[PDB]
Amino acid sequence: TKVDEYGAKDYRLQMPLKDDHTSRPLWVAPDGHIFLEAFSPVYKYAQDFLVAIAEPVCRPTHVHEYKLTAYSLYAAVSVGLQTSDITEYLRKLSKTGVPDGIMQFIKLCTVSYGKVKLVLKHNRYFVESCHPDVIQHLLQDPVIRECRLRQTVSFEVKQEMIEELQKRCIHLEYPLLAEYDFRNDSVNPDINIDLKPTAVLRPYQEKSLRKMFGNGRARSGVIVLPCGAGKSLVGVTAACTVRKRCLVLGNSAVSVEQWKAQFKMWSTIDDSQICRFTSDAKDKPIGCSVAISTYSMLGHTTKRSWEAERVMEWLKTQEWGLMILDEVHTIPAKMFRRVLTIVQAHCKLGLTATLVREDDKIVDLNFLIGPKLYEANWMELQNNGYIAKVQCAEVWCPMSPEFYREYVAIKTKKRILLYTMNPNKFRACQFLIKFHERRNDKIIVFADNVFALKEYAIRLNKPYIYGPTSQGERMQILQNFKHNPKINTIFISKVGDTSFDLPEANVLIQISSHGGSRRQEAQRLGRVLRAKKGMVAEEYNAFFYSLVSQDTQEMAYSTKRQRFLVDQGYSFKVITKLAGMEEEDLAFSTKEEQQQLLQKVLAAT
Amino acid sequence: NLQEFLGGLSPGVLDRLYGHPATCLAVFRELPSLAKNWVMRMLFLEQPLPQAAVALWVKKEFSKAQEESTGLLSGLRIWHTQLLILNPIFRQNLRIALLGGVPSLDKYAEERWEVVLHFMVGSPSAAVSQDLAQLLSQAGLMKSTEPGEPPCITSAGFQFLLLDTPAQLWYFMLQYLQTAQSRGMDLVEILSFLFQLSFSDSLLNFLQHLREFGLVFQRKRKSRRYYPTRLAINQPGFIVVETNYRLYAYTESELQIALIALFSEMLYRFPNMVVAQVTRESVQQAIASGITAQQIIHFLRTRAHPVMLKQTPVLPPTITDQIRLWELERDRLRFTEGVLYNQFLSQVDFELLLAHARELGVLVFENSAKRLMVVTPAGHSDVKRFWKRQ
Amino acid sequence: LNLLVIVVDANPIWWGKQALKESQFTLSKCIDAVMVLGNSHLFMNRSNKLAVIASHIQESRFLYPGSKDGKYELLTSANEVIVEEIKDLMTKSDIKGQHTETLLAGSLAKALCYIHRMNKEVKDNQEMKSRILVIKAAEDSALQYMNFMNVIFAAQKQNILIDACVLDSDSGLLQQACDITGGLYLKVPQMPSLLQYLLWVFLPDQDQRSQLILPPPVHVDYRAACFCHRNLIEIGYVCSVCLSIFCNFSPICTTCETAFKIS
Amino acid sequence: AKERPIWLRESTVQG
DNA sequence: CAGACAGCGATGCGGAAGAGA
DNA sequence: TCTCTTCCGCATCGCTGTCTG
Ligand SMILES: [Zn+2]
Ligand SMILES: [Zn+2]
Repeated sequence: TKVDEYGAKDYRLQMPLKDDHTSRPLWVAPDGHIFLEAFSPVYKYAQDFLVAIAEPVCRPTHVHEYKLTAYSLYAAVSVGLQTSDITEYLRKLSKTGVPDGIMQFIKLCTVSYGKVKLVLKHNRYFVESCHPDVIQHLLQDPVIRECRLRQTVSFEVKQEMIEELQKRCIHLEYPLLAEYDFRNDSVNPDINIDLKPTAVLRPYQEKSLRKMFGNGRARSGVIVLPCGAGKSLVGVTAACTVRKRCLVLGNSAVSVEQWKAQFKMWSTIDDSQICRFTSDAKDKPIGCSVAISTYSMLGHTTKRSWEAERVMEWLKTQEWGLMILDEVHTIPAKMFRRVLTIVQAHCKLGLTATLVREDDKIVDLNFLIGPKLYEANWMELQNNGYIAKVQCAEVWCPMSPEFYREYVAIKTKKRILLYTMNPNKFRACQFLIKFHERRNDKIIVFADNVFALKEYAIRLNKPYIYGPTSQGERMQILQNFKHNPKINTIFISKVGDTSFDLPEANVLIQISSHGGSRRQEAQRLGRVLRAKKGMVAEEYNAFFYSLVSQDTQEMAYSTKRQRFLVDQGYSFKVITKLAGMEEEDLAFSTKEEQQQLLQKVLAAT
Repeated sequence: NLQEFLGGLSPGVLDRLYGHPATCLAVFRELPSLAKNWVMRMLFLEQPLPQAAVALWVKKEFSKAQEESTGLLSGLRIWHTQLLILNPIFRQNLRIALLGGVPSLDKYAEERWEVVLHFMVGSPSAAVSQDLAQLLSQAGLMKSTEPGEPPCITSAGFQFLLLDTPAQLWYFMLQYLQTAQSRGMDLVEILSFLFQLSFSDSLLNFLQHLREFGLVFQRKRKSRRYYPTRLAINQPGFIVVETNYRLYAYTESELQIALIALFSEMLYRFPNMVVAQVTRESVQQAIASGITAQQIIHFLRTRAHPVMLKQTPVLPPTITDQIRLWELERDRLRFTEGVLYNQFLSQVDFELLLAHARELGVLVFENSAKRLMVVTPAGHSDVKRFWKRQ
Repeated sequence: LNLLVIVVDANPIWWGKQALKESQFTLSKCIDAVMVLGNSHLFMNRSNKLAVIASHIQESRFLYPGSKDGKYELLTSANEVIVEEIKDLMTKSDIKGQHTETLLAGSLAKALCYIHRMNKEVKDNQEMKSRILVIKAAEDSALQYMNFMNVIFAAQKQNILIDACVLDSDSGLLQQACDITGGLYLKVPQMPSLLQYLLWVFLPDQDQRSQLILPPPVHVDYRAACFCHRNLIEIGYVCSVCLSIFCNFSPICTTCETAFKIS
Repeated sequence: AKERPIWLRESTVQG
């Protein structure tokens, strides 16, 4: 609240300093931001404690950055951490005390939890609460009565209005409890699903699962994990532990296919007990319990097919023990978020790898599903070898003179097709691919602009893939890339970042970018994170290039596009010039060649 | 360096400067490797010796060390060819110099210097001294232009600010000596005192200024005896740098925070720590004032917390690379005053003028293909005079 | 830095003979020359430090662990401490006719450990290149060969240069000592002009000794002799126990008493 | 073998 | 600035035409 | 004759862009 002569807020008169400050490696700002030391001998103990109560926002190598909020604190109580259980240790760990504002905030957040509990039974949602006083003063707003369908006091609530009420209670200072007591539940018989000994659970995976299962009752929340970290395995394990009906929801045809393979590979459950509620193909969804479906079909808004209609009615009627939603970052979408209310589930676990977006709808994920249970440390995984180390880089490609003139001259937005297609980046990518091609490194180019992607591919006569590409040709190209030594590069369009199972690649060039989308960058980055059989963290075998054009709008997006990655700890190095580019022969080595491309670019319209 | 200072002096002042007590000794330590040895050898000799002997007294290998040493001392004029006997005054004085004839202080020096820097920056609370302010103003690192308003800080002031204390102080005293002559203070008398430290009206005023900079402290109500501080004769780092342009400095002295704020945005200030971010806005702001990326990297490097000393390089490459790039963008458009030519009837005259400009150095850039060149306004008169002369 | 140690051989039997002879050179001047060399040495750099050791038939005592004339304070302490200490040692001394040869091996022995003591305390940041400027002034003793050889080897392993400066006599042992450790060996024949030598030959340190012209080393006669006679012998018959050079084949070497088996 | 490229090993910025 | 509509590039779904037993 | 497989036609989302207030 107090501002120094500079921008920083003043806290000299706010909180004191512990005499043994050096022993205590923890800081506590009044705003809730916390700065831990990654060099302290007791760093690990602090890391576990802070992660339990706070959600990371920046975890560079030396000094991590944690901020706590109401959602973060509620999760701590769910795992059994009381206000004194956390504040006492926080004061002990704090090297500068705890400001009263945080103290009262912690007290208010912890006490305002568990008073209101939401339980669904017999397809009816009852807002149970041991304390009756909470309900008495909770019915002041008229929305509650109209929302409601027309000790331990409970009342049934309308199915459709659950989401509206859930967000209302969050700002009402009375969060709802979504814990599932699968251990004590006889209404829905347990499913015959078991985890085979073959599956191996990594220490972070166990910790993420442990945080989800704070007590005998499973907690509904979001577990963010890298795609190469094996987030699919964790989802399977959670379903196996619940031992009740689970409805995994994908986002595309590829997503549903992989999940079924993951279930069979890691779960002993029989093949016949798994169904694919997919329009393209089905396996008698009503017949068995464990099902894999997609947001589009379940949330499909237009006319429903007769066969789908029966399945949809069957899904609505039944009650699901678990509702795994992979790629939760798309949930707050209008159609996608409707699926939450359409189906009934006790705890709706959420998995993903890039929990970031521009529109401030990510915060809704806290109430749409639950608090962010776990968010693995990408840097720590790199040290442990679970994830391939990446030498993130940003190759600056100076714009050719003529190209800039039209780019600056025109105030229209043809520039997206212009600065994405310039000779220097073309030579840069052409040179960059050539260097990696002779190094036996697998390349995965990317480009939002299909027009640029096709032009780059034909000139480099490489197997470019994109949306309307035939499925058969899509598989044929991938198989050659994985197997054929003669080919070690595939030019994938945006479809690559959506969902796929691609072979591990040593490098990932990105000539163009869709825009300032932290999702796409992290989505595309996860492709090379696939750990190799016998690599090492320090070898930096995996690389990532995000080619950009200097003095162009592309730079603004690139800096705005790397915010999420740097927060994890990745350092994006800049490369003004590439050694050996001049000696190596490359296309567009003469003014005429650039002129024809510019004319074609201008003729694009 | 001190060698540069003594090098630019006349023979007349040099021997006078070679006072008996110390100067013959202080200038001796300066002698890097070999001149020391040669000085002692010809210290008891009253007979000059031929120049050939000195040349052949160093083996063929490392012969360069001989030439640089002889050239260095010839400027110092310790000997004369006399045809290489040493100066009798220096010989006598040196022979007289060779068998012939605390914890609180450093804190005071640390504190006194710190307050001076506080005044140097726009610190509302600082020590007031009219003599000190004007001295810095005429030192070339400050300009007021308005006695009523406190003086501001020039471009050179910021560069001086980010320098390390030894280089910062040494340069500061260097200007004092140059300005001492301008104000009329004898250079020799004041200079000799500095050497005597490492072992009149002007002296009292000179000592008063030294006492003001924190180098000395009488401690006895300005008595004749003085106890020089450590800085008179001539530490762990604290800043922690992340990979996301975030600085965590364990600074309690407001000076360090003020220095960091010059090229970064401050976010939080804890009792024993402060959080700052190195964003484009701050760095270019510092570059605009006059700083260059080298000082910031050096300043961050020198004040490097021990935690990041283990990693090599100490400063992460991205932070260093980003800082260098930000300054480069500022000077993408290099402005240089000049005068253009047009309508060259013949290239021979243009070539002849080009040769004339090259000889005089007036030319700044030339274009043979377009038959044109650019000349600075200073050389514009010279070429214009040449054109008139035909 | 460099830690110089000057081992002055002040033998009253020999030096006093000069006083009786009333020669131009005297011990007082010798001390002054060494005093100057020490002062000049420390003159070279602040980090440089020195010491001094005196030799007597009985023992060796260290001569070294304001500006009244306008002098440098530190060197003034050196001037006073040595002058006071040297006179005390010379003025007070017992008489023992049996033992009159100058003692040098023990004098060096104190130095070698002294450098080691300094070498331990000094900060590891700065490297110390020690040296010993032995200044002999009298003939050596035969009985001291064994002890003197050991200290010389100790210097070699410990990397200390023994810069001998014998005068008025060429002690074959000392010149043998300096050669092992690579120290220079200068035999000044003009005692009055001794000091000009030190500031030119000895004073320059090992760092600059190589890149400098100095008098060539003297040939060393690594003679060997049987214990029968002490005469030069080119073929020696040593045993596996005594390791003693002997004259001719014998049934059993006396110093061994071993049961040698013929063959 | 399998050594990192020059433009990644060291800064390519002209400084 | 700001709210509504729309473009380019991706996805899903549901209604109608070729080989093959 | 089914049957599968495959191909148009709707609808949706990410992110940005345009347009008049
Ligand atoms: Zn014999
Ligand atoms: Zn024997």
